[PDB]
Amino acid sequence: LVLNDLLICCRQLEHDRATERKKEVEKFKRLIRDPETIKHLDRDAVFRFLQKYIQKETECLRIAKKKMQEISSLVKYFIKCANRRAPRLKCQELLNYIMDTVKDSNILLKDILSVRKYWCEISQQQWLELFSVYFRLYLKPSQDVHRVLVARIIHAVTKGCCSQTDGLNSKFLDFFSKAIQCARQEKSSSGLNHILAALTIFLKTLAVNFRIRVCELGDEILPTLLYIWTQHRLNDSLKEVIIELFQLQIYSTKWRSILYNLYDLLVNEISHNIAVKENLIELMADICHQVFNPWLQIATQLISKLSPLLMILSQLLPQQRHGERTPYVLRCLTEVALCQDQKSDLLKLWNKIWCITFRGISSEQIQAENFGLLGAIIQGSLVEVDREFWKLFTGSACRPAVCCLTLALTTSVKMGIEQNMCEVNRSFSIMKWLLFYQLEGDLENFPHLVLEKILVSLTMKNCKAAMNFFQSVPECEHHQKDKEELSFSEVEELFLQTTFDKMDFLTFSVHQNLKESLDRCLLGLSEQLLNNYSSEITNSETLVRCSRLLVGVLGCYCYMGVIAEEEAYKSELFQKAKSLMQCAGESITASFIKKPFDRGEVESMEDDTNGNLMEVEDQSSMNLFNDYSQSTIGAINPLAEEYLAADIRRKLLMLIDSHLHMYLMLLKELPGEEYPLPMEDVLELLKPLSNVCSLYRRCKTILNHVLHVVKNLGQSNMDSENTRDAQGQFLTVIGAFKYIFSVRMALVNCLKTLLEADPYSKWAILNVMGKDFPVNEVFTQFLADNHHQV
Repeated sequence: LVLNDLLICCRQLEHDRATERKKEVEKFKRLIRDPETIKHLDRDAVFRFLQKYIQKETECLRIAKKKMQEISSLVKYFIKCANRRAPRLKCQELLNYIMDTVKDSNILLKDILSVRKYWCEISQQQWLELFSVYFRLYLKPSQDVHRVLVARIIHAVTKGCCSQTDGLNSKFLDFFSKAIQCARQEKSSSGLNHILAALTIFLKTLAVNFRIRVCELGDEILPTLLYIWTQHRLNDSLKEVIIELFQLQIYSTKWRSILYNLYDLLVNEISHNIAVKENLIELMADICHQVFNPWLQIATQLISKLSPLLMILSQLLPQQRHGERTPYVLRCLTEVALCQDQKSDLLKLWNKIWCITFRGISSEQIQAENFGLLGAIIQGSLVEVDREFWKLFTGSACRPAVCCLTLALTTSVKMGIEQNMCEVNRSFSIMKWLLFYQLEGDLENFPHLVLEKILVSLTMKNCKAAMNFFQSVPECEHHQKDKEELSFSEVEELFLQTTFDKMDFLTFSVHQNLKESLDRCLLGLSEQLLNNYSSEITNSETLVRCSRLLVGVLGCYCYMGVIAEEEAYKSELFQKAKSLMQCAGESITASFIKKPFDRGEVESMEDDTNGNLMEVEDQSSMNLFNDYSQSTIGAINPLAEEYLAADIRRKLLMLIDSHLHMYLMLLKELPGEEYPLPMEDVLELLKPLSNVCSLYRRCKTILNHVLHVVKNLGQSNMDSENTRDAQGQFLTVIGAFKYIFSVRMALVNCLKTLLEADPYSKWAILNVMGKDFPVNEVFTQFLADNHHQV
């Protein structure tokens, strides 16, 4: 029984250090079926599970003592231990894997499973986390394992994943990485750890980060052979240095302009054609990181010279157009020169927009270029791109009227539907394009239309010229495809509600206007059973159809609240059960870092299906929004994840978005799951998402508050281990009322404490709330709080 493995444990006793060469497999023989090794080692046979590993670690001591294959059996049997591993099997997976660490310098038998098995501890702890430093020091040294070299990130992930762990500026790794900054192996993976490096400015000086940018580029920027790990610092440089230099601008340059020159050099390191035209944004950013922390002429040459500079440079047009805006007129020449001159058409989009976007940039010549040279495009006035982008890119500069015809020619999103709003931006209240719009109604559906039927009334001036016409045309479009299969299924036709909310509300829209929209309601009732009954593949056309369902009341405005009113309230319960059927039915439906994250993602990585049911969960959240037609039928459904898991934890997550007494049960439902979360992952973020719904929920609430008071211990009784979501709690401490007791209607000293220790002073935020509408003693307390602040 339990001693059934004791023979394999005797075979493990005969798998012991010298005799492992024989009975390790014999120990593994009953461990092949894993009686009391995986399975009943869940019990005291965990010792045998430990023996399946620890004694397996003890197996290779004199077996592998030359006999590297005997340690491969240890590599195999400990794997086999963790392969079987119905029991915990983390015990030697800590120590022996720690005994397998950079301290074991590569026998490669230990290193394989070290980064391989990390995931749950890479999820849990690195704890130690300084071996990766030595391992990065070893990765800097002759021992190179990329997974291990990237493990310094995964250990930093293990340092970040369940455990949040940091410190020494990761210098033990950073110096190890500074040892890798010049020459080392497994570099890009060793540079995969640069995230922990990238984090270092935090709780620290980004000014210390600001000037430190100069360091590795000599063997990195100059010795450019590996670009893979290098870009990591570039943004940190761009940010913790160059945005810290943009903050120094707010407040290296030396570490900068030289590297910026080294980048201005690397600007040339970009070959161009369009294939070499890609990443110049980073340069365009670096340009925005050089200009605005006035070089435009070199680019005014570099974009005047032509893919090799220009596919780099004409694709970088946002550089000063975005990182700055309304810039100097030195390109008002390029506003001609390049207007003569792909990336240019991109720049043409980028600049013509930037031209519309520039306000205060000095010329009428750029404006003449805008008038003429864009007018030349406004003359050319045909592209899939420019006529979509670059034309509207200057199309917004106006809102030209030569398009009063092109308005009628706008029948057949970005090219088709985009300027219609800009046209609706050309008119507050020719005029016959309603048919062209009805022809657009025979054309577009397109996906762009979310505001369009709302925007329809903008130029309509409530004229009602097409009022039945394009509307029946939509009813005819509702006929245009009339089947169970209907494309642009009425979410795309739901603009009827919008135009109704436009016509009836923004100029009724729900119940009265439903007459035509009934076909749309039907066209929205069309595919409803098709997948839900099918429970078949490719049901996310409905998930795709949840986007007009993702167009809600959104509060209210002229059609804005009215649109879903004109739609969702207009048609609500009919497919609800069909979706509820789809709901409860589909209710069923660097690397060690990643699985650790996937372990942190255990809900997040869990269900890749029921996306439509997730969209139904969205639609249920939209049904939760519909609460603003059997709502409680949704609330009925809500027990589904509450019944549970992982995919259900994936599902139950949506609840954080989605009675308070009932919520108290959901709060209860969560609380079990809350505990079921070892919860050293960040889902307390999702908890804040719930906290809003909890607030939205927040008698039974007292219990729910008591239920909430549970989490009020959660890292507060931890009083540690998080330093992450605590804000949302103090945020959630707005208006509220051990770790759940003193803070109740107080939260303060914790927050006060939280201020200093955060990302340092990350917690400063909430103080508004304390004052938010404070009282005299509260002011006194807030004043008194300044002591805790002090």
